Amino acid sequence: LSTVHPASPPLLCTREDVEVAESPLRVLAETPDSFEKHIRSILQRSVANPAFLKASEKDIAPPPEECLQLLSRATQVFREQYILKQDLAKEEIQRRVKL
Amino acid sequence: QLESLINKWSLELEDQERHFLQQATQVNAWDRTLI
Amino acid sequence: DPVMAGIGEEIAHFQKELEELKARTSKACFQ
Repeated sequence: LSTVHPASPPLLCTREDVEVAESPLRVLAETPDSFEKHIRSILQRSVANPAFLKASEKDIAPPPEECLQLLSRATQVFREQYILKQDLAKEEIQRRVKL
Repeated sequence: QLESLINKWSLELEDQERHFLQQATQVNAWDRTLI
Repeated sequence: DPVMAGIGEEIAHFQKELEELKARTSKACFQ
């Protein structure tokens, strides 16, 4: 990444709407990135799985138990840091497109 | 072997992350048009 | 071996969750 991104403010969409004459969206025209940056905030990872070097054609085969814990560590990080945030981004785009 | 499933599932989730960003770019264009 | 079986069933479950995620994203016709 070309930039060290700090973490964004907490979720600009815990708003209840109020009608008098004007659209609540006028404030979101002032910055061209506004909604895409809110989705890019919801997608912001705080743990990831490292890229693993392949095992060699001279390595010892590990115990199955190490391989189960390495798998569960990896699938937990995918469930908590990717899948959950992508369904939250989907509900946000569903709410925005409806409005 | 397991390494080559985990490294693959990372890239196949970062691909869906890139799809959700482009969907947000497309909504932003209709958002302004309706303002 | 049962550890070598549970590893197979989580690999089958998690890739099913990833394909049912892709099948929940590709059906999101936002227009």
